[PDB]
Amino acid sequence: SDQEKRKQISVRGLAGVENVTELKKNFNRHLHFTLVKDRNVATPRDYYFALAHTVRDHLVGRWIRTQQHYYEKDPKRIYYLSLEFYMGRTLQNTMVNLALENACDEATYQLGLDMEELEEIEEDAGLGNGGLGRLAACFLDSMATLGLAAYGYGIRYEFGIFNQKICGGWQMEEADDWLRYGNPWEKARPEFTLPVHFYGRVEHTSQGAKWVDTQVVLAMPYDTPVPGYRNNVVNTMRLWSAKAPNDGYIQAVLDRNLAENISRVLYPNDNFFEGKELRLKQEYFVVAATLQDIIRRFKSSNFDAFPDKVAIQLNDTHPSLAIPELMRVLVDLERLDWDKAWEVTVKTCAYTNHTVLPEALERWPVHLLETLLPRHLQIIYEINQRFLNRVAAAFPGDVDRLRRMSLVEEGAVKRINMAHLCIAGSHAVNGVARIHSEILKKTIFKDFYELEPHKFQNKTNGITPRRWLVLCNPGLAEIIAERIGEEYISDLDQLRKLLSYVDDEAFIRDVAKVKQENKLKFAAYLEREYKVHINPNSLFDVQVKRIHEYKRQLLNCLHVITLYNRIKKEPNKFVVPRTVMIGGKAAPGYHMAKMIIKLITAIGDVVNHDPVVGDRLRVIFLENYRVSLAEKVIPAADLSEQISTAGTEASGTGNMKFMLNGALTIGTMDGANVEMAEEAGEENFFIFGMRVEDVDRLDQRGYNAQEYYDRIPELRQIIEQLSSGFFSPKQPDLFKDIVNMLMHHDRFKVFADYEEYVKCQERVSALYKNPREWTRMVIRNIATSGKFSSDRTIAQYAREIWGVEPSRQRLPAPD
Amino acid sequence: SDQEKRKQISVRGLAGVENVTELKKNFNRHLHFTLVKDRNVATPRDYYFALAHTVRDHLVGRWIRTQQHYYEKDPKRIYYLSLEFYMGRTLQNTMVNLALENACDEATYQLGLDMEELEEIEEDAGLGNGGLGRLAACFLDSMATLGLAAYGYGIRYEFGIFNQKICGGWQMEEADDWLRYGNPWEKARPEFTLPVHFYGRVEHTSQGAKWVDTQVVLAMPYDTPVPGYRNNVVNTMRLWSAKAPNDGYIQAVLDRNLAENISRVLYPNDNFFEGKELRLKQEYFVVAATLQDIIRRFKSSNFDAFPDKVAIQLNDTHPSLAIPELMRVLVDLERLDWDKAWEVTVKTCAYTNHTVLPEALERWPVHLLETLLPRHLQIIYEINQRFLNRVAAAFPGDVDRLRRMSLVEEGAVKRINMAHLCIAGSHAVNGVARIHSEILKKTIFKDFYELEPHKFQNKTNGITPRRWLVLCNPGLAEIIAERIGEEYISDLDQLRKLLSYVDDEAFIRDVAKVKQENKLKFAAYLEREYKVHINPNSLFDVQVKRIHEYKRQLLNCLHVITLYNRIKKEPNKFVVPRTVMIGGKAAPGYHMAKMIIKLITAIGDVVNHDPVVGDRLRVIFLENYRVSLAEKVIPAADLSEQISTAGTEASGTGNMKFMLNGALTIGTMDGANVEMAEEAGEENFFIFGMRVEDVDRLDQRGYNAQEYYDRIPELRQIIEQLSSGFFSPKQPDLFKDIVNMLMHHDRFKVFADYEEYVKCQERVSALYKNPREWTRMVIRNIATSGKFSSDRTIAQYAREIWGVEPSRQRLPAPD
Ligand SMILES: O=C(N[C@@H](Cc1ccc(F)cc1)C(=O)N1CCC(O)CC1)c1cc2cc(Cl)ccc2[nH]1
Ligand SMILES: O=C(N[C@@H](Cc1ccc(F)cc1)C(=O)N1CCC(O)CC1)c1cc2cc(Cl)ccc2[nH]1
Ligand SMILES: *Cc1c(COP(=O)(O)O)cnc(C)c1O
Ligand SMILES: *Cc1c(COP(=O)(O)O)cnc(C)c1O
Ligand SMILES: OC[C@H]1O[C@H](O)[C@H](O)[C@@H](O)[C@@H]1O
Ligand SMILES: OC[C@H]1O[C@H](O)[C@H](O)[C@@H](O)[C@@H]1O
Repeated sequence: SDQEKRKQISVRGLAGVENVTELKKNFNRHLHFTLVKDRNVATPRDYYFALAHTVRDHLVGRWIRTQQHYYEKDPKRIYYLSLEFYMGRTLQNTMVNLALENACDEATYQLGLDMEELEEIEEDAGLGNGGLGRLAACFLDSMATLGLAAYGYGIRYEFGIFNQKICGGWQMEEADDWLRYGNPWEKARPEFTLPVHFYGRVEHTSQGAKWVDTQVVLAMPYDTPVPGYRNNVVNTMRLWSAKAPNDGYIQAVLDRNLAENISRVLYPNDNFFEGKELRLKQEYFVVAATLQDIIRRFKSSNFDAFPDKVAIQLNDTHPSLAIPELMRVLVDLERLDWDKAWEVTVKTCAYTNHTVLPEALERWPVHLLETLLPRHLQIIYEINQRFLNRVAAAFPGDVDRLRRMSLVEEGAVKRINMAHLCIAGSHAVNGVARIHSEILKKTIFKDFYELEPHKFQNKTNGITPRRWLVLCNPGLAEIIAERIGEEYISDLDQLRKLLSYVDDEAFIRDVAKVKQENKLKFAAYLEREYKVHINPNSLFDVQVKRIHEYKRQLLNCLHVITLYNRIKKEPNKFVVPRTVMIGGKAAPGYHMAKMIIKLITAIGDVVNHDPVVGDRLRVIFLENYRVSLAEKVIPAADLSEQISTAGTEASGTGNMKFMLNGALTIGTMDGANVEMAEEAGEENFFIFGMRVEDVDRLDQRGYNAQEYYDRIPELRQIIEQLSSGFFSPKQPDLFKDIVNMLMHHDRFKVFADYEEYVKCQERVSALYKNPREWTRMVIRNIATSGKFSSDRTIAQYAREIWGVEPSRQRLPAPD
Repeated sequence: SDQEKRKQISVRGLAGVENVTELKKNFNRHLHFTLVKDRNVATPRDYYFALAHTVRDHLVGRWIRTQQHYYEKDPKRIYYLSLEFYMGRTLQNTMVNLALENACDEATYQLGLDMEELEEIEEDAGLGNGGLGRLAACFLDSMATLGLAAYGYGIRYEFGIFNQKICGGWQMEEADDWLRYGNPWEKARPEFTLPVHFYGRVEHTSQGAKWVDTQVVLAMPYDTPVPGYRNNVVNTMRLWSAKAPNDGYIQAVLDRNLAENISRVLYPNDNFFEGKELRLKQEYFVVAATLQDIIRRFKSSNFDAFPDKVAIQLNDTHPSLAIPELMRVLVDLERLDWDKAWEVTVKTCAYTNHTVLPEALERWPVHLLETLLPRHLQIIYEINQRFLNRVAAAFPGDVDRLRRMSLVEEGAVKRINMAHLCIAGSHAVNGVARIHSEILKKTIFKDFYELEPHKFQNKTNGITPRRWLVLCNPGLAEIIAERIGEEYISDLDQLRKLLSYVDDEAFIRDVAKVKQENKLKFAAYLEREYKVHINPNSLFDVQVKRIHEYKRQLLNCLHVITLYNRIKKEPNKFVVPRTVMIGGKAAPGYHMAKMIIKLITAIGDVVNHDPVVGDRLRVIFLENYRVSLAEKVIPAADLSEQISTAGTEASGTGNMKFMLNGALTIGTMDGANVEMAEEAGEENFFIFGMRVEDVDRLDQRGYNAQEYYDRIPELRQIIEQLSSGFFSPKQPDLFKDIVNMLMHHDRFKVFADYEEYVKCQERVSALYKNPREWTRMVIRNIATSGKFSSDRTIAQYAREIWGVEPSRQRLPAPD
């Protein structure tokens, strides 16, 4: 067989040029050949798929080319391990990064179809809970845009974050069957399935330890392409799916599902640790399969050069088993000596911390680890012993420090502190905001910082400007481009140039206009899909994020109730109208969080139907908050609420989204809020409340909520209203749990920041009364948000942690 | 929006002409765009998929057109309900019916690929157990070829018939993960999902009965196209998949699998009834979803015309719940009166019986029916009461007949006789071979025949000549075409013309040559994938079918052991060399059937390694017998074994496959064997053993195997060898169960036909010694097999049962 004949098999002239004529042809081809529909039975969903497939074709030509390029060039490869990847919709984002948006628009118009209507049909890819998952998605976009040889590795959950329904004011969870109609963006690779072992036992042979009598679960990869911004670079996100091996009969076949349950559903916990066996299996699963893939890719073009060609970033402690698993492979399978293996491991792994809340920290009981992963538990003990020996050498006689630094936590239930394991086996450990990274060195990891100061870094979070500006706010992106060009899209610092238009009356008018249109649009979307009338001329007060006590949605609730009581007291007095919007999902077993949602809706029940309040105050709970809803509500927001208790929000990222889209911020000196105020100037920020140091003082002396209740009349009245059943007539004591918590067991001191919060809210209302000055402060914000682009964050990881150089060099097009 | 613009959305000029240039282009497009592979990483499996997708495109253009045609013309529609559809591979069959085989061959050659190698990569679609399932597949092909508006409705099992492995001579079952790499021939239709109810209870309202508090399981359809032979007609096979509805949290999501288990696996029972709940659910599932689809299609272009536009064929009693379900819908939902509903039902349904073995008959316990389908059990009782009233009117005072005809079978465990239910609610009941249909009227359904003689018919089975001749035996099809043309392919009766070449020396040489090549090929396939050396010059004695006592593979075993003992007795005597091949799967819990397989391999262990036997005798057990293996071994067979006990094989179809491909038959006067001998002339058939009437005599007086053991020395010796451990040295009494069964509990009288069988086998050996006369008898067989084409069978169903006229009119091509 002449092998020169197989040279015809090329992607050289396939998709055709990116003009309207070829696009319509392919749209048609896909509608008929791919979907087996005709113009008579086709529905809008079918038309949406035909378009997705048409765009996908252009995406694939570049995908194949990018991977060929990396094979030829062999760059250092970056592996981002995360159990979450909150991707959202992919159609629009693909059209924009490939510059096909226009042609697709024209091509769909000539066919008698409306592209915007089609885009709304796409299901959100919700394989994440919130901030942690979305950050991974932003980073993927940025790494592609910066031309890095990066791969995202995670789990392909069959069911992502649940869909939230509100019944009688309460949250109801519904499985998110996001694959029901299929996913055109993923490419299954059954041919690359790998084995993952569980349970079993350890045997010691003359030449080493052997992990035997193990149960096997296969890991099947699904690849999703991730396009960079107009540089023709398409990277890969590989998600693993669990499959049972082929080795009563009927029962035996039905029991296969048991093994496939590993990748069935995403744990809906945000910043909270649940030590369930299934979760541990998910963690080892993603890790074991990923590392095998990494080693084989490494051997296909000894291990001394491993750290030079491989960088493994651990997103939180979820994939922390990668450290002992890498040791297991190198020592048990590759037979390297312990010390060389360890050196390679530390040089390859880096760890990112995302929270300081103690209940969010993973501490796995050893009895669970010894039955499920016996060999890893042995390796962990060894790692521990050698690490503790170093400690003892650096701090002789300090037996207390040894106890505190141990990877093994004593107590009735022995547990492994995964955070300690990550610090010990990583060459770098980073926080996600300046204040958070400092807190890590000053508090929780102080002992580790003293032993190895060089390991601790900071990498302030960011968001991608493509999805969080160009995509969700085309109007804003339009008027900004009409003055400074399109170069900011991949270089956000250029937004700085906008400071020269702070005084231009044309610009001021435009910014205010884009926002009004965004608000008009959002108000329409609300009446259409959730029938209710909000006044588009009111101030849009928005707080959207996962429901959590530390995020203090309750502090927000206290404010709106204060506003209501005020109006009722002096009904004929003028107040700046407000539409307070709060949305977010609560973890299913988080009782307090679910009670907070009920409180929010109970408040709206009273406020929204009080005739004397009128159109002056509306409280709305946005149900099913997700990436696609964030893209709608954020560009329409005037005020962004970032009011977590100082020292609790590691960074936050939603705050940055609001800053980039023309909303002013009211928040505490927490996480990235500190750096945002720093960039825009504290005078262009609505800061309030305790600083981290004040919180420490209060803690030292003791928090007594009663003091505030006794000293603040307005607060007393609110609490009295809550306990009396004012907001729950048929059930007088429905909120007894919330009240009791605020009064006697509030770890986040809501009452302590109440007074400052309200006063601050008053200044917000004062400034909104003056349109031109409000819009001018907004411009001072948008103009200095450049530092919060994920491209900046990634550039820093690359250079300071991974040892690779970014690049905006575009690759050639398929043809 | 101008709706005239949407006229551009057409299949009018898509696939391009069927020439080599366009095919290569599409092959390439699919390899890259569809599979995301390039010529560097692509494997033969990838190349196979690129080709399948290329061929699929041509198949889809016609599919859309055919369905448009039926919409416009609105023919009477035929619905074939079956729980099995043994389809086998689809690539080659599609290329042949579309006449693309050649272009595909040339196009793949110019790309440096070999098409035959690619075809072998396709997985068999094994959604059937054997004869019953394969008949449904043959019928689908025939109905399409005869231009009937027919739809096959079944279940999309995730795992079909298990893969058979032989370990130490024993059968081992391995799940058949046939969807692992995907199925390019199916088109999922999530948009057409329908609800199916289970359990619940019946409430009586003033206006009727209501089935309430039911558990719901969704039914998602997957469509597979079925192309007719070169007539551009593409029909549909719709298979249902079970999906849970979207309404601890983690556990709740994991428990969804419970509902999806309904379509997880095919029960591997052939001609045997297992009353398990899961199986009953599968039966109602396919029925409830199918009938809903049928009603909606009916209303989209009152019920008095239902029987004029709808025909529902029940393949065995598996889908028998269609009768009470149709009544439930018409009476409970559509609110028709009982009598009108009943008339419509009987006029719409027809039932086909496939076996008389009592243990194969479905008799569901009422306690299972009342808890799972309470409303259907009520309807069944009502049907029963009104049917029994008719009986009482026609045969006054005959209380015994009333007991025998009842749909409800008394006893400790009350049961519903589904066969009786089908006869009562169908306008037609048919057997599958002349002798079988007569047995139905004479024995098991005698009471029903006496009440309604007009209901009973016969429809002798057939096989499709496309797959069973053109596809598997191109050489034979070639030489046949070179003398009489290609018109026989869709008109098998024309094979008759071949009787004029019985004396032509050229033809005789050719037929013998095609067979030798087929044998040479099969011998090569055996050494390559199952390393073992058979002599291609020996007589190929083949018996392939499911292992069953009534099929008497044991009678075959007795013969080969006799042959072995004979050789050993007179080693230097000449015998016609033979390669005895036996293959087939045994149901997992069928102990005796699994013991028979072990016996067969034990026999080969001794015979195949006896140096004095040499190349004169080889016993081979063909593992994992399936549709694709049948296509290989059948064309290479010389002698076809169809030796079931007279009166037990309803028809058989494998017998017809062997007849069409040049093998002579040695069998009993059973099932279709009777009609085959009738067509070829009994002198061209090797018939032997008891006739049905002889079996009855023996039964009347009593079967005593000892008599034969006492009177036949050769038989004694065999039994003595078996009990002594001659064939099982390390385990002397391993076959004690088989021996005991043959001696004291043989329901199929193996010993009674032993003597006649051996004598007959001797005549087979005598004729093979004379090549020219052997080949001339073969020609007399091939030439009269025309009557056994499924096109003939379907034509008869259409005209005599469905009321529709066949047609070979070709539809226009897509363009
Ligand atoms: O899914 C894709 N192609 C099909 C091509 C296809 C379709 C049916 C089939 F049977 C085999 C292959 C496929 O490989 N899978 C379909 C689902 C199946 O279970 C596994 C394979 C796909 C191509 C592609 C290109 C890009 Cl750029 C992005 C996502 C993509 N997905
Ligand atoms: O499978 C086909 N097309 C894809 C086209 C496609 C691919 C990916 C996707 F997300 C949506 C649609 C599809 O509709 N399914 C893929 C698997 C998914 O789970 C359900 C839909 C298909 C077209 C076709 C035409 C013919 Cl003639 C025969 C079989 C066929 N199958
Ligand atoms: C950005 C984002 C988050 C993170 O928001 P924070 O306010 O930082 O907690 C959570 N959910 C969604 C859907 C997001 O888009
Ligand atoms: C034709 C066929 C059958 C039916 O064979 P019989 O000898 O009639 O029992 C069974 N299995 C397969 C794979 C077939 O092709
Ligand atoms: O690091 C991304 C996100 O991780 C977690 O969600 C933290 O709670 C949040 O502060 C941070 O912004
Ligand atoms: O009807 C098709 C087939 O059904 C069953 O398998 C019967 O056992 C067989 O005799 C018949 O040929």
